[PDB]
Amino acid sequence: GIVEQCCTSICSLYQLENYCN
Amino acid sequence: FVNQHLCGSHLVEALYLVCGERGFFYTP
Amino acid sequence: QIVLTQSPAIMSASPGEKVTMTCSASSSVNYMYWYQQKPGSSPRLLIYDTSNLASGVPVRFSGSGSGTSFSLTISRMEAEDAATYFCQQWSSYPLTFGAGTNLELKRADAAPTVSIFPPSSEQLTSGGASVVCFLNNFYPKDINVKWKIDGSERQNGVLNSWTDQDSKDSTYSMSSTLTLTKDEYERHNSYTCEATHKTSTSPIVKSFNRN
Amino acid sequence: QIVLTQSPAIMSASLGERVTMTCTATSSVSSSYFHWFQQKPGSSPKLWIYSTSNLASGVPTRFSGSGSGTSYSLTISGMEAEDAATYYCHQYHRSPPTFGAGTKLELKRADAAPTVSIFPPSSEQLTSGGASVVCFLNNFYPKDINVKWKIDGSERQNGVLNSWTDQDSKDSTYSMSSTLTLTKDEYERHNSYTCEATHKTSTSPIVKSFNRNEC
Amino acid sequence: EVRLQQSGPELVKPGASLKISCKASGYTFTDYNIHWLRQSHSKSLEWIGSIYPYNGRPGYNQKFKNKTTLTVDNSSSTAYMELRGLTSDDSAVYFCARSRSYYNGSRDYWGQGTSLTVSSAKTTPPSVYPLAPSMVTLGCLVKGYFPEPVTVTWNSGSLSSGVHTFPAVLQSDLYTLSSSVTVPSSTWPSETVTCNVAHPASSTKVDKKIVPRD
Amino acid sequence: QIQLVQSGPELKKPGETVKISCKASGYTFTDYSMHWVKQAPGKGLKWIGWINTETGAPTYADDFKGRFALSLETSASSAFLQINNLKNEDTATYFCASGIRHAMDYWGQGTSVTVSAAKTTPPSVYPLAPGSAAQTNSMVTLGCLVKGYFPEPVTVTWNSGSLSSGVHTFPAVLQSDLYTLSSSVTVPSSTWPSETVTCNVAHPASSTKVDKKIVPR
Repeated sequence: GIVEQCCTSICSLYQLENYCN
Repeated sequence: FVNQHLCGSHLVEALYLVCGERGFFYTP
Repeated sequence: QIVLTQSPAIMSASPGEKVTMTCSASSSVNYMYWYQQKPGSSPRLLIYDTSNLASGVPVRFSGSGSGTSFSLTISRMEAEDAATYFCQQWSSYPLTFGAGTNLELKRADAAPTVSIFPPSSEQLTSGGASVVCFLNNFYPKDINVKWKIDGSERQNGVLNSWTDQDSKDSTYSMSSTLTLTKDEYERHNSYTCEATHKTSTSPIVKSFNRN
Repeated sequence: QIVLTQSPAIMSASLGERVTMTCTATSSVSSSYFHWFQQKPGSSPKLWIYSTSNLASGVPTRFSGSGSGTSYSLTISGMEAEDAATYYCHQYHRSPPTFGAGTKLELKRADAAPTVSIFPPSSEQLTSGGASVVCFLNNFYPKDINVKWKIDGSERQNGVLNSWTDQDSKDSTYSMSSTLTLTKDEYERHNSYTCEATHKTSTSPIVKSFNRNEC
Repeated sequence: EVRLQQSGPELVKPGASLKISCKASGYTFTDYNIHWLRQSHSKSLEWIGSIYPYNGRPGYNQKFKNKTTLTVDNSSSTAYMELRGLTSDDSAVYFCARSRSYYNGSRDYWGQGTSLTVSSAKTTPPSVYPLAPSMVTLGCLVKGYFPEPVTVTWNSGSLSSGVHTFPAVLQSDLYTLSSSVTVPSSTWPSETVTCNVAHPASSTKVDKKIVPRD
Repeated sequence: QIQLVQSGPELKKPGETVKISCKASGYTFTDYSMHWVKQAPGKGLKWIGWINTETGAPTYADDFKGRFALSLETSASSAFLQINNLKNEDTATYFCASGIRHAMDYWGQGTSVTVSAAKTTPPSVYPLAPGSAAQTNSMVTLGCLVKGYFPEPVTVTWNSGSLSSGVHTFPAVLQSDLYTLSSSVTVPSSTWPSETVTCNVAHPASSTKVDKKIVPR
């Protein structure tokens, strides 16, 4: 809501793999 | 998703594609 | 896995009231969607990501909610807003939808026009006999039909088919068809079509005898 | 990956004039990911205009951004002295973010002729084993200038080092020094060393020379 | 303008297979996901799965993972969904949906719908039976026909006000519906009132005049 | 308040490795990302990469993949840029940019590294005077050449700062792993060589402070 990261900037494929469980 | 701004539910769409059946977390 | 329980399933409102629906989830949901579907049309997006309004939709629609409870609110009810409204979560996969909230427009109560019809001779010669009982133009949609054969009630062979709310008088119509064979139809004499409605404490009865 | 082509790379304007620069991309760019940065010599770049037309907290209202798709522009209503800097356009889309070539905004003034001064290498440097010929070009406008080093009539290009100064805060003039560094052996093989300066202020190039045949 | 075009209505037999297309236009087909949905009864929406047209990687729901295959065509900018082992429980209307636009996107896009019907029945013409007992309400019985739908008119369309054609019902692997009409008592039986039904699947155009009984 | 402080200037040799820092303050460092932009000497701006402060996963541009790494420190709320096998083309100013509301908002300082044959050498100062038979006008121009010093900078004053006007100190130019700077002064003919004119150069890196007197001929 008050904070976002991959929305302001652009996350690559490797940065999305770091959000996985 | 190739170099795009993932805002809101768009973040959930890509994390389901990248992580696949492994699950993910984004909030908080 | 998340179960979306919409409440109420059916609700009425006159063109001018303030409509408020609710969609609850089994677990915590971050982003919630809202769709509007009319019979014969694709669902139109109304609210995406819990509170963001879509394009083309009038500003009278508003979405709210957080965590496990959500809601869709219409400021001023309009005539074109009569449809079914669904809720859909996009927080966790797989994507799940709600049960749906059918929104009908409110009008004055009306008594159903009960009309029973004996099976035609062209159908009897073919080897069957179906008794059709019409219930045209009534309000609300809640109604009951009981088939009584020679005083005894029967439930097997009864087929019901309701129509959508009319676009002009906003009245409902339902047809109850009791399908019997020629032998079973000729074994009795009195056939009664009972109709129980809220508009009258006495059920409207229409009968006929094969004299 | 999309290339931001700023035009003009260098431009001058007097006080009160309407300055307008342009930034052009190779593909379509959304207005939410186009910005403008103002950088002054000796300072970090600052966000001047974000989201095409929104001014930052601190920018004067004389600045205004516009544009859509592939063409954008930054416009200054009344040019002021503090608006002299370099302006970059920024993007954010299908590829790592790209920056513009930059538009160096300078203050406009009357043209001035450079004060040419050639200097022979000092005797203290010759004893050390080197010989550098320094030629000064002080106070001229615009910054565009040409320097030709002629040794015994023949021009030489190797060993020339040029250094321009920023636009002055008082007279708004430029200054540059051209130094031709040679060794003691190469310097003693010739006699006349001329520093030719071609400028817009005169069709005849200003020449300053010296000869080792003296006393 | 982003438009998603699907295939026409499909009627197949149980146990067979079928593939459904979804043509896209008005946007970069490779960038946005393509979701597939199933509309069974008028008040249910089940998410089948998604697919990324860039590399063709799909994501299936565990309920439909066994009997659904999502393919894609980058050249024709078309998404496809093939269903195997179709039963009567799979007879529904299927939709293909595109996600909303990025950042400033406040509009998604849904297809026009693909009506799927799994039934082993054959084409059967409808059997018409007249229904007769201030305002006298009549009727017209349409029983035993396949497949859907069927249009019903009264007096070739001149009797339009006060009619109620009811939805069909699955009666013994066949469809059956009724249509009512309310005309003044001075019109019937003083004038001719005829119900006209038309089954285009069997080229059946049968008219039945309503006469009083004894 | 929002403030980004970078590490001091760095001095490295070709092939070495430098690691600069960028400390954030006035906001939640882990909630907003951090970017890095390089600026060649007097050239344009070039993007390097950015770090996911919520996680730590970094990315880099095509021209910076390999020899460029990006780390963090949640305890100190700072980011780090490390360059491996420094080349002569790596001599530039490296900026760290934040990203609270928009991409690369609120920058900070800027660390400039110099990749060259490090050798703290004192500056060689040579006086510049007109020739013995040079023409004498109303204003005579004197100079003072500073050649072969490393690293930056050098402070040049004329007559202990009393000569302020007519001074034009040009920026240094790095060539052959050494800096070279020149300065000129314009004085009336009635003041030189009648009055002594000296150029005072200072190189605090080598603790060198010279006073060169401009003698005619």
